[PDB]
Amino acid sequence: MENFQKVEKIGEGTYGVVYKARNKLTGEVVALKKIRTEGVPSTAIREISLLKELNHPNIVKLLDVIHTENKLYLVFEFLHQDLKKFMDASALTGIPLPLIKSYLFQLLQGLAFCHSHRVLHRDLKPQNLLINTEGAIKLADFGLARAFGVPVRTYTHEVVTLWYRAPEILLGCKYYSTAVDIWSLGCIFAEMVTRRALFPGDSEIDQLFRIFRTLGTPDEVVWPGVTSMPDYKPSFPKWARQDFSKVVPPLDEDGRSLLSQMLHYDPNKRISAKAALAHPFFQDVTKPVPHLRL
Ligand SMILES: NC(=O)c1cc([N+](=O)[O-])c(N2CCC(N)CC2)cc1NCc1cnc(N)nc1
Repeated sequence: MENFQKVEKIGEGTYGVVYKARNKLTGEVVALKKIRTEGVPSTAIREISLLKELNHPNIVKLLDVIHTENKLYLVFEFLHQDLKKFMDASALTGIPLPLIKSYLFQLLQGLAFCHSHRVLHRDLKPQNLLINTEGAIKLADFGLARAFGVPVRTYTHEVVTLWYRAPEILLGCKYYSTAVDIWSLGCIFAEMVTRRALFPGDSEIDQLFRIFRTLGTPDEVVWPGVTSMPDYKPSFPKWARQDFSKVVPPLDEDGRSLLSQMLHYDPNKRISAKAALAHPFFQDVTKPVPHLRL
């Protein structure tokens, strides 16, 4: 990559290292990602290349896909900060509600766009939601989970987080619907409000039981077909459902209503991104600018 001048390391992703770099010919500043492999499957190349046309203001733009010397490089639009770092930096006082609302509204717009084109993300987390000084937030890595799969550990052996994984995935479902992304965004929404992760599991069963302890152990009444799922066991403990007023205080009733619909157990009934954009919670939405010291 002598076409790019490395400025500095941004971090370590799931599949490889990420660098901030400058296009020596156009002066463009970008994010360069190296991806895991005896030559890279051809099926993955075709799938990823189609993503170059999935353009929207709330989706991080894929500039180029380069396969050479059996290595894979993805060139992306560059943004200065990610939501995980912003949340940590905002721990003492918390992110103001008008900004939490603006970010959720924008994220739902990005999901509605991708979902209308039959593309899901499958592994949303604060670390892949990027922000700028203008008040915008964008979703990164849409479509990569399908092409490469989601591993148990990263290329550096770090544990891939389970905190935002939908229950149907944990129970062994073979086919994923767009509902899996709505679940993840709901968990992220709750974390911005309370300043603590909603379901911080440290194993697949710990993650599932934390969900059950808060929302109640699911049954055929709320989730038709749950007892027939691949990893369901009749021996699961039976916990009672808790009140949202206790789960996400001090969020108002419009906010609690919307979150409850984003965390519905049955994937077929969970609210869609398009329907969520019309929820009363967004009646007074605005576009504030965050305080960023770069
Ligand atoms: N497209 C991008 O500009 C971008 C891409 C990735 N990525 O390709 O993953 C990324 N992460 C790397 C792996 C980390 N575990 C999570 C965040 C961060 C980005 N930008 C925000 C940012 C810029 N600079 C610094 N120092 N920190 C954050």
